[PDB]
Amino acid sequence: KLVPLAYKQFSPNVPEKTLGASGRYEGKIARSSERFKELTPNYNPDIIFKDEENTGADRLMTQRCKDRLNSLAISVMNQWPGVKLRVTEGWDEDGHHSEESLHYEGRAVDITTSDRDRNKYGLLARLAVEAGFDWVYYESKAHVHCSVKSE
Ligand SMILES: [Zn+2]
Repeated sequence: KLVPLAYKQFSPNVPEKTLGASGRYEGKIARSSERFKELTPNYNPDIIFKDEENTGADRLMTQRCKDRLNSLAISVMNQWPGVKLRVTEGWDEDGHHSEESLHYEGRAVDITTSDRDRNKYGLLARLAVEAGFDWVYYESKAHVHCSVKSE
């Protein structure tokens, strides 16, 4: 039933920031922006946040992103007992991506399984699609990129 995504594959099969997918970039959200109130914390106890920058900024995302992320968290545990959803990257303030990255406004996450078993990433990407993320992309061997439309 669930066919894993192939490496470098994305779904839907169109560029990310286009209509049928995640839609267009709506501008960066810096801490000091009024847009900041669009972000909302995700405190899901069953999602691992890498939190590499130590700020917990990884947890701040749109309500839409949060909701897709949470459901994925539940199907991940369903697909593999012992394994959870993991986020390596979410809201980015340091421009570590392209121009107009959805990461810049809390509409994108980079995910893995909690066990970091790259063997799982293809199937994970698929679950993310099932979870209703609006664009899912097996970006690299080490993580999967998921994004959503704006509200
Ligand atoms: Zn990403």
